[PDB]
Amino acid sequence: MFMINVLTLIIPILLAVAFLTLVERKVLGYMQFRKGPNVVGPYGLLQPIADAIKLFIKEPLRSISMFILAPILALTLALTMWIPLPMPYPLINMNLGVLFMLAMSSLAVYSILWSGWASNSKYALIGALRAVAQTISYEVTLAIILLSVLLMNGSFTLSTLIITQEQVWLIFPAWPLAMMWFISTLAETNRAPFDLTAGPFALFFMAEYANIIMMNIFTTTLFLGAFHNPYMPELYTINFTIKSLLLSITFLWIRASYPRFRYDQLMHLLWKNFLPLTLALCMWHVSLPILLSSIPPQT
Amino acid sequence: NVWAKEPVLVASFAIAGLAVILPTLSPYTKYSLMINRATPYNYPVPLRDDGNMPDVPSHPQDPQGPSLEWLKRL
Amino acid sequence: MNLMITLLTNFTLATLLVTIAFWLPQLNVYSEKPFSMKFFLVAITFLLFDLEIALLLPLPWASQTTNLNTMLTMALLLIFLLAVSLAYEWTQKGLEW
Amino acid sequence: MMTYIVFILSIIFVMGFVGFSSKPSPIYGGLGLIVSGGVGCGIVLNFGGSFLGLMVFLIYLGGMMVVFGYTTAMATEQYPSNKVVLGTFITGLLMEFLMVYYVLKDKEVEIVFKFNGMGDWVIYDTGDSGFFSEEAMGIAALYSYGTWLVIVTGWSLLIGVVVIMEITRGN
Amino acid sequence: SRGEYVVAKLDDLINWARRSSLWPMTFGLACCAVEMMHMAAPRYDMDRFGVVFRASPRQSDVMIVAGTLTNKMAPALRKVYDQMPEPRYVVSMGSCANGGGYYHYSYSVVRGCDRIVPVDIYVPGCPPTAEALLYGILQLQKKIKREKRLRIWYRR
Amino acid sequence: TYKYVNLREPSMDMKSVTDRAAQTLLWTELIRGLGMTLSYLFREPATINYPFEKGPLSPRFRGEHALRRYPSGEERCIACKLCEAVCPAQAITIEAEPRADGSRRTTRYDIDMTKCIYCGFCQEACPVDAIVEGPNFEFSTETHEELLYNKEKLLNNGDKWEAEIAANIQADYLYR
Amino acid sequence: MWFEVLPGIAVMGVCLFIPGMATARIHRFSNGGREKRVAHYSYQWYLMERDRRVSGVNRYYVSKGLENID
Ligand code: SF4
Ligand code: SF4
Ligand code: SF4
Repeated sequence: MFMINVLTLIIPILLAVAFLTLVERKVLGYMQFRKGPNVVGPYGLLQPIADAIKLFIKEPLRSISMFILAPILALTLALTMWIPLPMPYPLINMNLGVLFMLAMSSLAVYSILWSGWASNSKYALIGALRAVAQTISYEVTLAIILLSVLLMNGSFTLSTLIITQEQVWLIFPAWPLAMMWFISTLAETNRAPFDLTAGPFALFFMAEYANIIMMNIFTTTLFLGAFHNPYMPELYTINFTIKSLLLSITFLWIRASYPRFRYDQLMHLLWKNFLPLTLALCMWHVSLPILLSSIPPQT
Repeated sequence: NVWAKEPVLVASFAIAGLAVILPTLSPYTKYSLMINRATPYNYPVPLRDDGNMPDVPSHPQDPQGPSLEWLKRL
Repeated sequence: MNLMITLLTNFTLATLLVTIAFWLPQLNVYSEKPFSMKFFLVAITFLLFDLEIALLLPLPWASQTTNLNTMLTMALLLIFLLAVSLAYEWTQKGLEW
Repeated sequence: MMTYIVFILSIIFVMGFVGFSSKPSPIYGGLGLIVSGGVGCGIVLNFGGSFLGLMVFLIYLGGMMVVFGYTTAMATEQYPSNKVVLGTFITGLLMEFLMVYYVLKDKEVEIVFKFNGMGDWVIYDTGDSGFFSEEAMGIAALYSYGTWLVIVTGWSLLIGVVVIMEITRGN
Repeated sequence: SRGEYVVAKLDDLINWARRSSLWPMTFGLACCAVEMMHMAAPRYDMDRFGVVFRASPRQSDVMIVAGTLTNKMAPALRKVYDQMPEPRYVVSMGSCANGGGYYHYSYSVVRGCDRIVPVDIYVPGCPPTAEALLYGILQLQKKIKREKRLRIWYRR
Repeated sequence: TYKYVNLREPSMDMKSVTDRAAQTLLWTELIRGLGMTLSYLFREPATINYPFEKGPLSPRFRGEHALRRYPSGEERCIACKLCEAVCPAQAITIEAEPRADGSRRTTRYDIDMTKCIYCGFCQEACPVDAIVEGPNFEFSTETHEELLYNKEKLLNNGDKWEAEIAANIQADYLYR
Repeated sequence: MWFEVLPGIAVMGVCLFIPGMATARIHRFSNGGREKRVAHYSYQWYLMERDRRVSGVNRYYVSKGLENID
């Protein structure tokens, strides 16, 4: 039954990412004055399916072992990185899972650098080196902010987190920390306004958008949600899914609106605006439970 | 002054200074120490009777020893 | 070993996706035809802040002990030293463009 | 798929170390060392291992090979094999197969030691009432006990930062 | 017979998947590029048909040559043309592109774009209306509908 | 008469500077931008469904390059070569012979739809309105041979619709 | 209008709803209806091993309630 659990996880990742692409394209269309796409079939579903098919039948051409090894790592992260996400009963009860999130984000940085090395000595690989540098400049911020938002939760176990979110949401004790972390999720997804940047393009594209859905599900679990009532977990599943959907639409909706940074403005902004503010909010979150006598039950 | 120059720096040093100084004012750090000391993990060991102590209550129901009552009274 | 089974299934299915991406089209039709310094400062900067993150991050497991004063003291000392390193490169105009 | 799963992952670990200590091109060496770090993480998590092994995996794989491949890609080229590299791989593979031979077909292997090569479930605890870990309160020291050590550690790292900027053109 | 039935339905499926979206790369030198941008307009959507503007050459489905080709432009034109996936189709938009047009009797102007690449759709006009270009793209889709590729592979 | 801009200083009153500081450290006008984009989200799109709903046009659109003929009569053309005399791309090619009846006519009448820039000078230069810019827009031809219209192509083209062209001309013989 | 974007949202939300429902039903379906005993500590694993030992079925969830009192 355990391989059946694995198949019920990683068969809807294909449908999830493909229908995510139609959802984001339709949503951008209605953000503008566009009905795109609706002509190709009933409300545009066979258009992403058959378009994925056409992308698989492109017949491209060509170091070969490196070109093999990069997108296989990207998509095996995209598969193996929905394991401890506690849609009510998670797949593996990891004692620590958030540090596993950080480690596999670093593996995504490996993937980008291997693709840039496989790109065979190009001004594109210099740009991809810069993209590796900007992507690696974010796991400091994400780990430190994640450390502070678990500090009010005691353990790394994330079931304790779903215990903590019953009374009020955790968005209220840490809202600006959450704001900086959500900007870091925009940062880690390598999309707008944080840009730029051959095949197999379907597998690489799949890796990026499964990484997006992972970051949005983890955002939804980390800060808000509903209550885990046993012997009817589907209620929590539905409410969690609705909130994660609204957050992902908001995520693409913020992508729909602003021009993208300058690279040096991005570094300048990152260090000289997030990084002291992270440290200051984090030391305040350290000294907070000793001044409220509320340290969480680290069991 | 510097409030327009680097305002996030000013707010950062402000919350940092209160995070440093602010543990000097608390009626709650003693509560933190009592909570984090009086949580049993290991086994509460027994010991030999004949030290003739006017303490160390022989019954766990017996409140003759030092215990907690401010817990349930918040 | 359950997670090893998951890793094995995901790795094998992803390799089958890559081989569907490559060795599927049977229609074999027609075969046809300097670096900078400021890139390097960012990596070592990340590296040293990551090391001090590794020093910081076992903080919440430690939160249940008696010596609270020394904990708060050395924790504030660690974040203060990290911010001092940041302010040192900030005031010595290091990471600038 | 047997008792010796820790031993097999140790064999693949030695394979990875021989794979980059056979002196390849350095980005292939970084690939092999990523393989080595992953399987060493597997070994320590087999000993459980829940905290520290996957912990420093972030620092080792999550912080070092990225910077090594970064500097390797940007600095020099080796842009498009030699018998010495594959010969070192031959000698490492042969000594590995010789160790497998003398472990599995004999009693003990002694270089200058006494290795009893058998089922290494020994040594292990008889299921005591730990209820946290060993690693939990283990690394949840350094703060109620570690006065001197983390002070000199952070001081050394701050000096490391100022050393790096000086060498790369302080100020 | 049943193998013929299978090859016919499979060929129709893959040709349908090809004619589904067809995102081009917008090459676009002169004012016909402005009219390509105006058939990216809200009042005429490319995105209703799966057609996406995307200057990535390595995922270009078809290619729209629109504008006035010159002698200095043509080598880079075919160098862009050859770094493209092998199922490729060319839409020549514009009087300049499909036969030289107003700058025909002149040096430094290639007489159309037959002299560089094979051309599949000619849509004339100066500029061709977005209306007319979109009629041309629909006729391109029906050209893709009539292709019988895998049937010719089966009776090969 | 001028209006030069960027005349405001950042006001050193505490109200304005704390409003700009709260703007900086609370991310306000970014949310205002999201509000404007949502205001265009919930509108209704101006997308005509193209192959059914064809777009609006004018009575004076310039399309087909058709020819015309007289009411119950032969070709309106005379072959007096004014359209080749004015054709700025020199796309018109006329070779003219009279028939045995005595009236002057043609042999060959070629339009380079490649070279055709679609001015309307041949419409606005023919003295009898023989060649007329058509109403439509669909040429869309696969082969470079087939966009070189001959005289019989134009006759079978202009005889494909008369009442369209005559309706447009009757609507439009006074502004020109 | 955006009445038409709602089927794509709904279908992709069905695709997000399915793995948690499948996981929860498989846990409640292949463990005798009892929830799968989450265990993080060696105390609880020792307790679970003696639980599956004293049941005799070699299944920890059978739970053999209040019968071996005599
Ligand atoms: S055909 Fe006309 S509109 Fe197009 S590029 Fe030439 S001059 Fe411009
Ligand atoms: S179409 Fe008109 S202008 Fe041209 S040759 Fe004929 S009569 Fe003269
Ligand atoms: S519209 Fe202009 S280029 Fe075209 S045939 Fe008439 S005069 Fe010549």
